[PDB]
Amino acid sequence: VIIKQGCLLKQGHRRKNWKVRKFILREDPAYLHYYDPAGAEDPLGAIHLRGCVVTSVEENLFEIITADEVHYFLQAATPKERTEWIKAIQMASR
Ligand SMILES: O=P(O)(O)O[C@@H]1[C@@H](OP(=O)(O)O)[C@H](OP(=O)(O)O)[C@@H](O)[C@H](OP(=O)(O)O)[C@@H]1OP(=O)(O)O
Repeated sequence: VIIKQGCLLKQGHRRKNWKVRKFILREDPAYLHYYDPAGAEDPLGAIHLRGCVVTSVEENLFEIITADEVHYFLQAATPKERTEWIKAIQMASR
């Protein structure tokens, strides 16, 4: 069951550039998979949300810090979309 999907920009870890990715949030277990919007069917990666912390912080930025301390910086297109994503991620992290 897919709780939420949509696109966000995601910042790279070393080079700080922002790329559009499609995100799919699932809840049992809680994963945020992300995919190249124009490319491969296979996911590029997945974020394990159990125990993560998400915070509002370019604008409409927010950050996820996972249980193993990885930081992901994301940017929504509007403040409303940021608010919705943060709320959905928090709920799924429980
Ligand atoms: O090559 P992998 O998939 O191991 O890692 C890349 C990161 O590369 P490095 O670890 O820094 O070598 C990339 O970061 P930089 O390009 O270095 O800024 C990062 O942009 C990659 O993200 P996508 O999967 O394409 O969404 C991707 O990082 P993610 O693990 O997916 O967030």
